[PDB]
Amino acid sequence: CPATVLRQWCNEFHRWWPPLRVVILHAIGESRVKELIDSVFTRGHVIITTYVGLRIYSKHLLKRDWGYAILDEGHKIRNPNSDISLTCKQLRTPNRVILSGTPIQNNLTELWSLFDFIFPGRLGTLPVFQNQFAIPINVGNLQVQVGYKCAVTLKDLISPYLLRRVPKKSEMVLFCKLTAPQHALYEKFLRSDELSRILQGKRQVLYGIDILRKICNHPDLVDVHAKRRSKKDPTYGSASKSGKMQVVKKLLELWKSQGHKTLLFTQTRQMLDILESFLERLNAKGAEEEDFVPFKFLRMDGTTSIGVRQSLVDV
DNA sequence: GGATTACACCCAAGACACCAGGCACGAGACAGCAAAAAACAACGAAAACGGCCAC
Repeated sequence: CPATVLRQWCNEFHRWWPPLRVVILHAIGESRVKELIDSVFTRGHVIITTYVGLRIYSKHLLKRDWGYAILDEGHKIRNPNSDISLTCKQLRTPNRVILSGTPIQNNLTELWSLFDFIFPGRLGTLPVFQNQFAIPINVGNLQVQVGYKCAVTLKDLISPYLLRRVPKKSEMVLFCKLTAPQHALYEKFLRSDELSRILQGKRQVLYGIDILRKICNHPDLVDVHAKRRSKKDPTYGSASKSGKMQVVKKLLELWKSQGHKTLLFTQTRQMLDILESFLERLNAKGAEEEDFVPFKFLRMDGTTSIGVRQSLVDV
């Protein structure tokens, strides 16, 4: 189980079934873990492990036989060929159960790799799994019917191996335009040597679409002095240059006076600096004048500690 | 019988090819102030964030 539910997983054991003994894979539940191993198979009933902690004591875990196997992680297995398979699929037990309602999110290769852990391959090998129906599903008449049967065969083959069970919502998508300073920086980066250099193969496209998203968030994020002016230059953020501040200012102020607890969502902690300078400036403007209320934001990320979590989640 | 009549035997001029060496090509192989100094372009990038374990 993840490290965010470690105590939780021991808790239901304690409350529902006290007769079941339990031992987490930590300093308690290099010799000390070996005395822990002493009578962890006869006396010990259930062993708990964080899915980072197996490769801390795997020397004396993967060796002996095991019974029932539970893994509460269906998005940290995904596709094959990773440390996942290295420390997981070497377990010695038919009983293999995964607890996750989102196993399929990227591709059917993840499906094959997840089916491998539970069953020894009722479908076939990875080359077999691919050559069977990988391309036909993607491309697809000339595809549908043969593809229809080749897919329903898979559905009947794996269906008795994974269970499936399922106010209102408004999805308004606004299509804003690139500003003129944005279009200039877009064309400048558009016609440059680095893009072709990435395309031919010396680099990866992952570093050329991260920088063209770096300009869409706002112009001032493709600067070389990003860290040098992120939190010590009160002009780094700015407004109306991003092409989205106006549909941010208007949309957030339509709820600020309306009193609607709203969620602002990003992906980068670097753009958090800009949206945080922006909202501090909004706070300054509101506080200087009257008939208003402080914006009162907060930012949470991996920089903070695991202890904080729920607290802010609650506040 | 023995010498004219004929035919064999060889040897000398002859030729073609042989043996080698020249002669020309043929392309490698060069190989081209020294000392001093300054300008002077080009040699030339893994993003970013999280979930951890160990501080």
